[PDB]
Amino acid sequence: SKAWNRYRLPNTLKPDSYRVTLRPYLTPNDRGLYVFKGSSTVRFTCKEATDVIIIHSKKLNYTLSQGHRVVLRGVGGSQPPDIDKTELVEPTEYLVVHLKGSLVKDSQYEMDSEFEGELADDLAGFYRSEYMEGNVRKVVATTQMQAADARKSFPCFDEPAMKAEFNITLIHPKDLTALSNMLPKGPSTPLPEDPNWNVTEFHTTPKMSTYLLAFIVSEFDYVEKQASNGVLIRIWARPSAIAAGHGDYALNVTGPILNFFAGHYDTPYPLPKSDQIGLPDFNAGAMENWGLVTYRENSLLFDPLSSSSSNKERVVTVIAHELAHQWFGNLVTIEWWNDLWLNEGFASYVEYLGADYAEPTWNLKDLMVLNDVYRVMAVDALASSHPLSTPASEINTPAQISELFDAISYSKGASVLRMLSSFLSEDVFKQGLASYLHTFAYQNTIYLNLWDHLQEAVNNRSIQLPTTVRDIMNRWTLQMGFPVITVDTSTGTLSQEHFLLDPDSNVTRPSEFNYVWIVPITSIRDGRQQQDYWLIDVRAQNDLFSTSGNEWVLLNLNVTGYYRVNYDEENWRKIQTQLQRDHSAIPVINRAQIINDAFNLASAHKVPVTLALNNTLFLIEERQYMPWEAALSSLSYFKLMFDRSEVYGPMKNYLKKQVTPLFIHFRNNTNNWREIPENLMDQYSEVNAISTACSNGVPECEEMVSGLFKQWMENPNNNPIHPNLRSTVYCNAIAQGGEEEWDFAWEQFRNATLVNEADKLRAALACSKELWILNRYLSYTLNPDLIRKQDATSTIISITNNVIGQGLVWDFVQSNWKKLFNDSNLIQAVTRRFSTEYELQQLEQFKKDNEETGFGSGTRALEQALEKTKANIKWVKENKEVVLQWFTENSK
Amino acid sequence: YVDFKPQSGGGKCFNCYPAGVNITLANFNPLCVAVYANVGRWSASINTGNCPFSCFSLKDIPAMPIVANWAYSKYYTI
Ligand SMILES: *[C@@H]1O[C@H](CO)[C@@H](O[C@@H]2O[C@H](CO)[C@@H](O)[C@H](O)[C@H]2NC(C)=O)[C@H](O)[C@H]1NC(C)=O
Ligand SMILES: *[C@@H]1O[C@H](CO)[C@@H](O[C@@H]2O[C@H](CO)[C@@H](O)[C@H](O)[C@H]2NC(C)=O)[C@H](O)[C@H]1NC(C)=O
Ligand SMILES: *[C@@H]1O[C@H](CO)[C@@H](O)[C@H](O)[C@H]1NC(C)=O
Ligand SMILES: *[C@@H]1O[C@H](CO)[C@@H](O)[C@H](O)[C@H]1NC(C)=O
Ligand SMILES: *[C@@H]1O[C@H](CO)[C@@H](O)[C@H](O)[C@H]1NC(C)=O
Ligand SMILES: *[C@@H]1O[C@H](CO)[C@@H](O)[C@H](O)[C@H]1NC(C)=O
Ligand SMILES: *[C@@H]1O[C@H](CO)[C@@H](O)[C@H](O)[C@H]1NC(C)=O
Ligand SMILES: *[C@@H]1O[C@H](CO)[C@@H](O)[C@H](O)[C@H]1NC(C)=O
Ligand SMILES: [Zn+2]
Repeated sequence: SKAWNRYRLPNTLKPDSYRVTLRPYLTPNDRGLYVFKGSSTVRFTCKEATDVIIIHSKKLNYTLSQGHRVVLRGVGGSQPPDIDKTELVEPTEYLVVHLKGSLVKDSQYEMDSEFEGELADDLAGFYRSEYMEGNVRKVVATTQMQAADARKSFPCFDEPAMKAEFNITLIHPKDLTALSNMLPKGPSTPLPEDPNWNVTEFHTTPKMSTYLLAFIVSEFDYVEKQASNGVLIRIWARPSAIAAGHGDYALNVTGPILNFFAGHYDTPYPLPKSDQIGLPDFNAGAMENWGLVTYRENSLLFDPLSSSSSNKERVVTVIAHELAHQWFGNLVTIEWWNDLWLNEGFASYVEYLGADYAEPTWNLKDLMVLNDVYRVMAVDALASSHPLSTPASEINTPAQISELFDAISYSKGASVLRMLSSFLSEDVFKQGLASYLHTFAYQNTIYLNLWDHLQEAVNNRSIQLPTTVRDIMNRWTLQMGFPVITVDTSTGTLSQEHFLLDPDSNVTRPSEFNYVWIVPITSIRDGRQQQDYWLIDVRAQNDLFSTSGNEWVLLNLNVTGYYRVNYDEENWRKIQTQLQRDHSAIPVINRAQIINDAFNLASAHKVPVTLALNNTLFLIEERQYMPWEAALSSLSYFKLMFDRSEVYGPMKNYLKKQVTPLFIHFRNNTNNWREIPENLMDQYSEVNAISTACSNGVPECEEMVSGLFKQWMENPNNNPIHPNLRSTVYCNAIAQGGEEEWDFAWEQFRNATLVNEADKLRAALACSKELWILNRYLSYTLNPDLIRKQDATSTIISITNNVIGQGLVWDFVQSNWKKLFNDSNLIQAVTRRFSTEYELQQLEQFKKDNEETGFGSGTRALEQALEKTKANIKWVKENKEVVLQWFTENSK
Repeated sequence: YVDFKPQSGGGKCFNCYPAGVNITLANFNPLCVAVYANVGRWSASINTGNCPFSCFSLKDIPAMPIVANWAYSKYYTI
């Protein structure tokens, strides 16, 4: 009940601006530690009289000044009380300054601090990244503040609604460049006390959130180009990468996308530059720091002669995402983390507008269906999901905050925005967003502000809806989950229900809306689009959905809506007949829909599993990427459930039969793999065809991949494998080979120069079928001299994905949990195979044994795994025999 | 004879004005009547100015700019 023991800051004090000086030491001290020293002044206003200053501070040591950890000064004639004492409160990560009196309402004060912290290799706060230039160790000082690590570099009121201006100074080796949010204010100058250091001050920032600050000291090089909106774009990377041209594509796309977003939203980018910088060590994909956007090398750099088309798509989409955040996140910021989707869902959606602009021939917007909608529907069909906008009172600790950086906030956000754009039209949507951005520039918002401005746009355009924007979208935003819409085509009746993968699951979160939605329903009849419909009730009837004779209907054209669709068995049969007769008559996206929906309905016991399997029969003559990907993704569950059981043989025989003609088609069309298709989707289709043929035992594929890998081994410096095929060729060649292939791939990894190639080799190495090799590799994943810490868990996940690595890794996690924790995706990946009572009991015993240690940002994930495991136990029991029989009868 | 190298070495810009420049017209003090390799995307040529054709001098006379481009996108005058 003490303010310093509560996780949210008091409302008594509010900052205006800060100055911060930071000085990193890029060589170890006597203790072997890399450190930084700094100072700060915060100017703040007292809103309510208080005798305590509560400010965030994490892993900082303070140098005493005038007898205390800080110095308190007046502003404008104020006379602050004397300081009684300070304390560091570790649980809430606060510096608490207890005063001998009360502050005065509506007066300003300044607080000065001098401090030191570790420049740790922990990828959080102010940290160090390392690379090699030849034989020379290079150490870089860099930052990652989101969500709650700005406090780890200097004391600050570290909440996104505590906006302030920042005056940054970096003290750095005279030979190294200092970068921050703004451009340098004048030239760097030698430090007077020691001319081996230069002092670089930066211009004052805009009013902004603490989580967007960035401080980087390095000797990176860069390329640069002024964008057509006058913004300076720079691409920064290790000197060898810049000289090799690996930043050129980012320079090609960054400025044009930025100008596109500024025009599209009628809202200028206000800063003089937008730096893009690629770090050798970085936890997430990137971070949208205002003026200094950081990236993994694998999300920013690109080599046209060795990087894949998938790598290029990742680069352009990640750049588009980070640039989208300049509007949705930086200029306008969430009031609190509970509304995180307002940043990430928009960025997750708007990235497609930007990337499609940069690469208009790729048709990326379509991929939103697979990569976002169906990605998130998996977890959002669980009882342990969470609403798009969680109640603010539930999100308090850093762990709860970092838990929300999940599939809901990113992908459901994007899906719901896709749906909103579809039923409003994108033009009306962006008009309303422009109004939102103009009104709330440099301020903070909640979801209701968005609804109000979208309603203003709807009214301006005279769009007619069944009710207000607020009442429609609250259904999609304030309660979890999504509906399945069930159509009875005999009568044209529709109904909706909350879609749950397990009917037996225990939904404990109440909804004031009773898990009923207002649903925009599009539809086609025999390939012709029908009038749009609004489903407002639990059930309704409309002749739009009644059929007679040979007619079929489909709902959710191009899957613009965030819902699943079921039909009566007769309509399903008509659809299957259409797929056999002429599958091109159904839009490709709706074919993906038919497959994914049918498989999920089967999991939920709403359709027979044989119906979903029958929906895959036509794939033997499907050449499009998207329906195959939807099938393979759905069948991934079958693989996880059955790849340690008698069903796997028959399953592989079936996939082999279904994929062989496509494989032969690509073999011919590619001139025996000499070329790749022009169209991106066809390139992805080719890669999936190869991966499927090899994974399921097509002898021509095994021969092709082993031959190509051997040819590379015979000419290591002349890689003959097209980048698009390298991931699958490496994995299957390692699986087909032995110690010699593995050691070759490992040596290629250690000496690698491009991070894309390293990533592919590192994933491929987990495909060894030899347990001893997997164990040795597991031992390598934990040594930062061998595998960068940023990649440790990813590599462990690759190992757990190998059927032979499942038990190895699960046992490792049980044996090493304490060490792992004290030194989320891993739990999800390691547990998804679980389908036995034994494994469930192991998971529960693991929970019991580690309840005190806790699971941090993986807590929810453990609950979800338990739910899935229980469902998996039941699903296998119900389906294992029937599925075996189906595969047996269909694999011939 | 002309030679130049792209800026690099740390903190420098690879696609900006070249670091090293050497425009040496032999027999100059106004004289009267390519060394740089393909270092990346960098190329260079001579361009016309006020004179119609494609007494010479590097100093001002009471001209022809030497252009150096990067990927045919960023151009720089010497
Ligand atoms: C950060 O820098 C700005 C710019 O100098 C400071 O704002 C100035 O503050 C003084 C003192 O009140 C005023 O007289 C100036 O007019 C202000 N200038 C501008 C452009 O606003 C700001 O105080 C600095 N913040 C800190 C914490 O030092
Ligand atoms: C639904 O998706 C399909 C496929 O993405 C769209 O069809 C494309 O439309 C564009 C625009 O005219 C054409 O250039 C393409 O050639 C079409 N693709 C095919 C395979 O024919 C369709 O327009 C989308 N419709 C809606 C309402 O979203
Ligand atoms: C901060 O103080 C603690 C305890 O005295 C010490 O262990 C740690 O090394 C210090 N950190 C720095 C960067 O000096
Ligand atoms: C540091 O300052 C000195 C002072 O002249 C200057 O020569 C040097 O170029 C500066 N370093 C950087 C990286 O700007
Ligand atoms: C991007 O690079 C390509 C070269 O492949 C060039 O044609 C194009 O003009 C560049 N984009 C811009 C905006 O200059
Ligand atoms: C599960 O449901 C029962 C009643 O159906 C309820 O008492 C219980 O609280 C639910 N589970 C949780 C964790 O609340
Ligand atoms: C579709 O599944 C049904 C059982 O649900 C089965 O009788 C039928 O044979 C399957 N379709 C084909 C073409 O075999
Ligand atoms: C290169 O420049 C230097 C001075 O910068 C000069 O002494 C030398 O003669 C030049 N060399 C050539 C080949 O022009
Ligand atoms: Zn983001």
